[PDB]
Amino acid sequence: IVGGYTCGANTVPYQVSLNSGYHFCGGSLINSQWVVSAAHCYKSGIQVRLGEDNINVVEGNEQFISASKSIVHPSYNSNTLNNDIMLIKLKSAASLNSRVASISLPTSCASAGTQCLISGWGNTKSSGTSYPDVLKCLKAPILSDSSCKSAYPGQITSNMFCAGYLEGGKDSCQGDSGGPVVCSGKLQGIVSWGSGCAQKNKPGVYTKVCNYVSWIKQTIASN
Ligand SMILES: N=C(N)c1ccc(/C=N/OCC(=O)O)cc1
Ligand SMILES: [Ca+2]
Repeated sequence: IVGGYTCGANTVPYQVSLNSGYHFCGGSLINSQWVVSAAHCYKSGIQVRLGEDNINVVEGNEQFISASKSIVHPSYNSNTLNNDIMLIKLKSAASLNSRVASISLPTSCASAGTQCLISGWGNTKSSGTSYPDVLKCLKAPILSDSSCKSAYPGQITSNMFCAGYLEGGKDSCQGDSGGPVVCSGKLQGIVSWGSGCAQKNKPGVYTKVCNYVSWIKQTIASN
């Protein structure tokens, strides 16, 4: 997260870290057994880490649970990042408490102009590289579809939306991938892609979760 703020320990209790020997992506806990992340975060041997603040120190509130299965969206296209969404099932149910909690799926899509909360342990520099220890947060508005398409001509599908600041300086970044964009208490987006981070006229592009609720519900009901 570039140009954000320190969230505060366990204030984003649905935020997870995906670990394959190291943190590589974020995700969102949607019930005691399932995590929503980006399909571009797919790999084998995922351990889900819940209740994290400092990802490099065991602070006492963590739950580390191995993934039993990963389900990439059937229409995910890794070239265009269309349908950039994946479900991860935990080997055992998480214990839900104040520090580990699920985030609601949306019933309707979010509105242009709505300020959303984006979070992760990704790069905090727009140029250069610095990774934080503690969870970072950013408040950013959903942009109009026309401004989103103008920013990325020929690349924005109906399964994507832009959020952030066209002046640059504030954005999600590498290492935030798969993490939550929460708007009005619902998981509305997943950190997906963008040209660089926090660049002028290049806002963040996010998977449009409201398009996937049917697929999510059907998949969780059968796996
Ligand atoms: N909001 C952005 N500008 C943005 C969002 C997501 C990415 C994803 N990079 O994937 C590789 C990785 O996370 O290691 C890049 C830039
Ligand atoms: Ca920790």
